[PDB]
Amino acid sequence: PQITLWKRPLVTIRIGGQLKEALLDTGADDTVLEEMNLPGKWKPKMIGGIGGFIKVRQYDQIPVEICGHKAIGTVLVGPTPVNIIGRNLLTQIGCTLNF
Amino acid sequence: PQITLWKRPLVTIRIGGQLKEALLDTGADDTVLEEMNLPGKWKPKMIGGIGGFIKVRQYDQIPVEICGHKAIGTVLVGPTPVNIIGRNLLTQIGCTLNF
Amino acid sequence: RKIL
Repeated sequence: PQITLWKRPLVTIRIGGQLKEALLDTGADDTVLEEMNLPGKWKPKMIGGIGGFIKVRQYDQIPVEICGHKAIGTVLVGPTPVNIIGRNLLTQIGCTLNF
Repeated sequence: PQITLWKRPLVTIRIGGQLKEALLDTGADDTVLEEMNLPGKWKPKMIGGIGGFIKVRQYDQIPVEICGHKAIGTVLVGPTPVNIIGRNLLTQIGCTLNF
Repeated sequence: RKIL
């Protein structure tokens, strides 16, 4: 599909057996999900954005379906205000910016 | 152009007669640049993201040339970690997400 | 919220 940017580019994803709304975020290196009790081994990480850093849990090789396109990779979980799909998964679904 | 996302989507912009490097960021409602002088009046504003809220200066109706495309709109200036072109100007240059 |  083609997604215009008049509004926040929110799409449906599936991860760990839940459907969620997530923001397609070309500015984000990583994919960061709102707090959820995901099974599996994880490692602590700190990630930065506009106002500073937050602590997250890094889970590897997690399957994530984005608008019906399958992806699998690292997902960070923590107190982000919004579920964000970053470049690590956007590349897997062949997402480009076009103007 | 079509820009893939294996690398950060950094582009050159011109603003207030000066060149700068900025990140095309579909996750940002607004355009936020690192500390710099711009001509004209500004208003204090606060904006938030991961890591919380920051104070910025809001400049309205500022011309910005982005990868050769012209935009004129709001530019926020403040302690952002990177220069960010947000949806307010991405829409003006006809940018869409495609996959 | 605004800037992600």
